[PDB]
Amino acid sequence: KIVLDPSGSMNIYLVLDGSGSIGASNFTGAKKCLVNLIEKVASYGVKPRYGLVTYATYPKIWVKVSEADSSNADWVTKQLNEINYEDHKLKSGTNTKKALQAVYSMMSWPDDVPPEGWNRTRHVIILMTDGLHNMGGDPITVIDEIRDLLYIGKDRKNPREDYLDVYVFGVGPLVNQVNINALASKKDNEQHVFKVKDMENLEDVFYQMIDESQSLSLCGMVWEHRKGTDYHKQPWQAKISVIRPSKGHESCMGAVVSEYFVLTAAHCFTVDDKEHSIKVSVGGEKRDLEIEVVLFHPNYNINGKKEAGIPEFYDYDVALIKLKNKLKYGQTIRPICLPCTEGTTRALRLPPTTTCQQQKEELLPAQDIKALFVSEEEKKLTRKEVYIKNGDKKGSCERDAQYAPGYDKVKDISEVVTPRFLCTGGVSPYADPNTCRGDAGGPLIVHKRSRFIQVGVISWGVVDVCKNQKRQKQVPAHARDFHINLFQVLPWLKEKLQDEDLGFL
Amino acid sequence: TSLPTSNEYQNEKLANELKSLLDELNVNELATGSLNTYYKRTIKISGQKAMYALKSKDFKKMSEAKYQLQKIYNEIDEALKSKY
Amino acid sequence: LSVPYVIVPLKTGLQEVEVKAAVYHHFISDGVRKSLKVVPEGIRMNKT
Amino acid sequence: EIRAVLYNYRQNQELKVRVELLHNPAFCSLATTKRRHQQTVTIPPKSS
Amino acid sequence: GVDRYISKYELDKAFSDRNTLIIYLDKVSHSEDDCLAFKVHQYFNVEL
Amino acid sequence: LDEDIIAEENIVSRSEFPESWLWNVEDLKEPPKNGISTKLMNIFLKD
Ligand SMILES: *[C@@H]1O[C@H](CO)[C@@H](O[C@@H]2O[C@H](CO)[C@@H](O)[C@H](O)[C@H]2NC(C)=O)[C@H](O)[C@H]1NC(C)=O
Ligand SMILES: *[C@@H]1O[C@H](CO)[C@@H](O[C@@H]2O[C@H](CO)[C@@H](O)[C@H](O)[C@H]2NC(C)=O)[C@H](O)[C@H]1NC(C)=O
Repeated sequence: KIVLDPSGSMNIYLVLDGSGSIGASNFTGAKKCLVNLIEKVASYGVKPRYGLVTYATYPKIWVKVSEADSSNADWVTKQLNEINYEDHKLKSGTNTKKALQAVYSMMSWPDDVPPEGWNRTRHVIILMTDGLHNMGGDPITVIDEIRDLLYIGKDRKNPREDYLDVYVFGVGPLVNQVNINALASKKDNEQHVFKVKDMENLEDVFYQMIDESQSLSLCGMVWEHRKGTDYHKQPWQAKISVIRPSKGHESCMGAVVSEYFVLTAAHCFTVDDKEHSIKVSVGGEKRDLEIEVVLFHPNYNINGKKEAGIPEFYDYDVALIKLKNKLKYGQTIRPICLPCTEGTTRALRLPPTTTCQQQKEELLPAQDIKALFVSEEEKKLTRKEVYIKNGDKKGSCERDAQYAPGYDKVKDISEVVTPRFLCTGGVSPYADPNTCRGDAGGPLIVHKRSRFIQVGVISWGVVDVCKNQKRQKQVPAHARDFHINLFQVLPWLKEKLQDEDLGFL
Repeated sequence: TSLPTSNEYQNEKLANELKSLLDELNVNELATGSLNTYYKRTIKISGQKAMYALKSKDFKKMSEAKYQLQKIYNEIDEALKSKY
Repeated sequence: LSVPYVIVPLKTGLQEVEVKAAVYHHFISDGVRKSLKVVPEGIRMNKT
Repeated sequence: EIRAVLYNYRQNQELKVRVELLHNPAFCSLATTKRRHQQTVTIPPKSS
Repeated sequence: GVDRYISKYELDKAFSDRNTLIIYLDKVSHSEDDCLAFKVHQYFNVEL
Repeated sequence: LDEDIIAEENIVSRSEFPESWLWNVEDLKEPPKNGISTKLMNIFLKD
């Protein structure tokens, strides 16, 4: 497999066949597969040394692991994308043995003294070919020299089997399984052989080889493989149900933020709601998790202007729930990243000296921002893509609040719509779905650099298009939804969650 | 036009069911790569049965392969959840 | 039913033997991969 | 109205069945000697 | 609907085998008619 | 191949043939029903 450790030092050798047995369209699919892989690797925050080699009759080395540029993901992606199938088409042999000898030269140290960290270093080789090596000698004998040189499998006391992993991708229309199965590494319950049909559905391919041993707790990281369920697609997604006599059953959403804490709206609960009447289910288990206490925001007040004439006041509609027992992160249980944290800095691939304001600028520009929230359809979680109206139409998004039932004759718009609210919904630039009342409390999700950051919490909507418990049939276009900005309540979260050790800047 | 006859519609419904499982077959065969050798042995055996059943259009083999491929799919689903 | 085969060992050690079988008109198959010891000629002696 | 129940207790095989009510000169239905009252139905496994 | 229920085992059958339907009503008024309706579609294409 | 038989390559061989296995230890800490703990262990069989 492959271990993802932030303290790691790993060499990744990319060998790409360029013989006529491949074809241009399949060679491009080979490139698109590598580009997605390199991007997904950089999402974990690990910096390996990349080696890029294309070979036919003679190997051509593009990136050597000795260069400092080998640790640049974007630069290697640029080098790979520029490579063309007909770049060395006129030398269209298949001499894999020489290409492996070049890799052997890369890991080979000068003279007889290996640099320190040779056994500390992990080595990974990825080969793509048709299994029809026609030029040069046997390629397997170079593998034995690599096994010997790295002292792998040569000692019972220290096997070193986990320091080398070999994957082979069967590309091109015609392909030979026999030689490919011989080239690939063979380990118990580890996939190292891939066929032509495996080139589709890439997320499942990487799911088999990646081992998240030292990367379990990273925030905002999703498994998108086809077999995955709702919670593979939303690890932070938490379903919160409140059932209490007289009040009855009610359901809201929540987002995992730490081992003990889930973030959700405040208006879903009340001070009268007892902790035993609140049930939260993260991973989808039917075993409901017990809670300890609900931390309402100090400045929250639903009846702040009730005597003035306002029915409900949703300012600072956030709450932190502390679980009775701490969660154990996994493939279906992971937190969502929070703004102005070192984790968000590493998620956005920013230097450690990046400020909270610089992160604020990137997340919330004065424009329409692509985002999404979570909704339920027939007891199944589904994604709804929306736009945050932060540009010039931000005023028009706030103005549509006048059509909300119960606030039609309220004179002052700035009183009810506080700067905490982020405004979505509408038909411009594109149609944004409107939330059900059960969808309230969920996070407002933005996607950047193959990761997911939370920027808001679902608050309330102008028009309840999902009144009859169904969001069926068309609705007027001015139905807007409002969400609580995280930057406004950032001091309260930093104060409360500083004991969870999330690395606030 | 005239509506389809007795068995033509029924045979199509069964085929659509088999086609659906076959679309995720390559994914499931891949998913067993990190699982125990029991699954890898079981699914590749159950895979061809469905593949031959579709191109042969044999009702007997298409029915069995459907439930045979459905069972190993459920075994993989439980295996991945308990493996975490 | 027993199906005999004839083979010759070529190298010493716990070497590998694999056989497969498949039936027609049903997709039921089985395969057996076992290993047995290839021993060079000779015998044990416990001299003092 | 009469109800005919057909049981299939195979564990992995659904059955396409030709079922027919035959004519009787003492009872009236679509079943006559000329015109048979036949249907083709499918029973899921372990179901009726 | 209130005073109305259909079992899930009956509900999830859909077009494949729903020919006999079972609808449960918790009560029916005695003063005037209580009604309901639904569409039907032919999918077998047989006359008579 | 188009014939009505499983191809050889996809035939996967049984190879795990140890005589003895399941050398495990477990503690009965499950909720006692009439003082008797009910433990469930999902185990892989061998070939
Ligand atoms: C990398 O290589 C050495 C090989 O010498 C590995 O073995 C260790 O060697 C040092 C000094 O010779 C011993 O103190 C350790 O106990 C060895 N490790 C064992 C036996 O597991 C070692 O993995 C690495 N050396 C380091 C990290 O100094
Ligand atoms: C490599 O070759 C092509 C390149 O995309 C793809 O395979 C199919 O090739 C046939 C004829 O060569 C085309 O008619 C299809 O449109 C291709 N795509 C399919 C079937 O999805 C594919 O990417 C690779 N594999 C093979 C076997 O050709």
